[PDB]
Amino acid sequence: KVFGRCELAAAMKRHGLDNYRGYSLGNWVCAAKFESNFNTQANTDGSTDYGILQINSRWWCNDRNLCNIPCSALLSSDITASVNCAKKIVSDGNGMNAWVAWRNRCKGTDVQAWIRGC
Ligand SMILES: [Cl-]
Repeated sequence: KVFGRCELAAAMKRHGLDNYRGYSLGNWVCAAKFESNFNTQANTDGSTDYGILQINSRWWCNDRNLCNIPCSALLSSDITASVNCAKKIVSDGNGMNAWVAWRNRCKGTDVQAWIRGC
Protein backbone atom coordinates (compact mmCIF):
# COMPACT_ATOMS: atom_id res chain seq x y z
CA LYS A 1 0.00 0.00 0.00
CA VAL A 2 1.31 3.36 -1.14
CA PHE A 3 -0.88 5.91 0.69
CA GLY A 4 -1.93 9.41 -0.13
CA ARG A 5 -1.28 12.46 2.00
CA CYS A 6 -4.79 12.86 3.41
CA GLU A 7 -5.38 9.17 3.68
CA LEU A 8 -2.13 8.99 5.67
CA ALA A 9 -2.83 12.12 7.69
CA ALA A 10 -6.16 10.52 8.79
CA ALA A 11 -4.55 7.15 9.71
CA MET A 12 -1.88 8.86 11.84
CA LYS A 13 -4.50 10.97 13.61
CA ARG A 14 -6.42 7.69 14.16
CA HIS A 15 -3.51 5.96 15.87
CA GLY A 16 -3.05 9.05 18.02
CA LEU A 17 0.01 10.85 16.71
CA ASP A 18 -1.47 14.34 16.42
CA ASN A 19 0.55 16.12 19.14
CA TYR A 20 2.27 12.99 20.42
CA ARG A 21 5.28 13.70 22.67
CA GLY A 22 4.80 17.32 21.49
CA TYR A 23 4.83 16.82 17.69
CA SER A 24 1.89 17.95 15.59
CA LEU A 25 0.47 15.79 12.81
CA GLY A 26 2.39 17.54 10.02
CA ASN A 27 5.88 16.55 11.36
CA TRP A 28 4.79 12.91 11.07
CA VAL A 29 3.22 13.32 7.59
CA CYS A 30 6.28 15.26 6.45
CA ALA A 31 8.58 12.43 7.68
CA ALA A 32 6.65 9.66 5.88
CA LYS A 33 6.93 11.69 2.67
CA PHE A 34 10.73 11.92 2.65
CA GLU A 35 11.51 8.59 4.27
CA SER A 36 9.29 6.35 2.10
CA ASN A 37 7.18 8.53 -0.25
CA PHE A 38 4.24 7.01 1.63
CA ASN A 39 5.14 3.38 0.69
CA THR A 40 4.20 0.93 3.41
CA GLN A 41 6.75 -1.67 2.19
CA ALA A 42 10.26 -0.16 1.90
CA ASN A 43 22.87 -1.97 4.42
CA THR A 44 24.90 0.45 4.94
CA ASP A 45 26.01 -0.58 8.45
CA GLY A 46 23.73 -3.19 10.10
CA SER A 47 20.90 -3.69 7.61
CA THR A 48 17.54 -2.52 6.37
CA ASP A 49 15.19 0.32 7.30
CA TYR A 50 11.63 -1.06 7.13
CA GLY A 51 8.33 0.54 6.13
CA ILE A 52 6.78 4.02 5.82
CA LEU A 53 8.75 5.52 8.69
CA GLN A 54 11.72 3.43 7.58
CA ILE A 55 12.53 1.97 10.97
CA ASN A 56 16.13 0.57 11.30
CA SER A 57 16.52 -3.11 12.33
CA ARG A 58 19.91 -2.76 14.14
CA TRP A 59 17.99 -1.41 17.08
CA TRP A 60 14.20 -1.34 16.89
CA CYS A 61 13.23 -4.74 15.37
CA ASN A 62 14.73 -8.29 14.79
CA ASP A 63 15.69 -9.50 11.26
CA ARG A 64 17.56 -7.59 21.47
CA ASN A 65 14.78 -5.76 19.56
CA LEU A 66 13.57 -2.71 21.46
CA CYS A 67 9.97 -2.25 20.21
CA ASN A 68 9.23 -6.00 20.82
CA ILE A 69 7.99 -6.92 17.32
CA PRO A 70 9.33 -8.66 14.19
CA CYS A 71 10.50 -6.54 11.26
CA SER A 72 7.84 -8.14 9.01
CA ALA A 73 5.25 -6.29 11.12
CA LEU A 74 6.61 -3.03 9.57
CA LEU A 75 5.41 -3.99 6.08
CA SER A 76 1.55 -4.48 6.07
CA SER A 77 -0.97 -2.17 4.34
CA ASP A 78 -2.11 -0.74 7.72
CA ILE A 79 0.48 1.34 9.57
CA THR A 80 -0.27 0.14 13.10
CA ALA A 81 2.88 -1.57 14.40
CA SER A 82 5.01 1.07 12.55
CA VAL A 83 3.22 3.79 14.53
CA ASN A 84 3.65 1.91 17.83
CA CYS A 85 7.39 1.53 17.23
CA ALA A 86 7.46 5.25 16.18
CA LYS A 87 5.87 6.00 19.56
CA LYS A 88 8.64 4.23 21.52
CA ILE A 89 11.33 5.73 19.23
CA VAL A 90 10.31 9.33 19.60
CA SER A 91 10.50 8.87 23.43
CA ASP A 92 14.08 7.59 23.60
CA GLY A 93 15.09 11.24 24.34
CA ASN A 94 16.07 12.53 20.87
CA GLY A 95 12.55 13.13 19.62
CA MET A 96 11.95 13.08 15.89
CA ASN A 97 15.70 13.91 15.36
CA ALA A 98 15.98 10.06 15.29
CA TRP A 99 14.73 10.40 11.74
CA VAL A 100 17.48 12.06 9.75
CA ALA A 101 15.14 13.13 6.96
CA TRP A 102 12.97 14.91 9.54
CA ARG A 103 15.96 16.82 10.93
CA ASN A 104 17.18 18.00 7.51
CA ARG A 105 13.90 18.79 5.82
CA CYS A 106 10.92 19.13 8.21
CA LYS A 107 12.40 20.57 11.39
CA GLY A 108 11.64 24.30 11.43
CA THR A 109 9.55 24.51 8.25
CA ASP A 110 5.79 25.09 7.95
CA VAL A 111 4.77 21.50 8.70
CA GLN A 112 1.03 22.26 9.06
CA ALA A 113 1.03 22.77 5.26
CA TRP A 114 1.21 18.93 5.10
CA ILE A 115 -2.25 18.73 6.79
CA ARG A 116 -3.78 21.67 4.81
CA GLY A 117 -5.92 20.70 1.81
CA CYS A 118 -7.19 17.46 3.44
CL1 LIG B 1 11.15 16.45 21.71
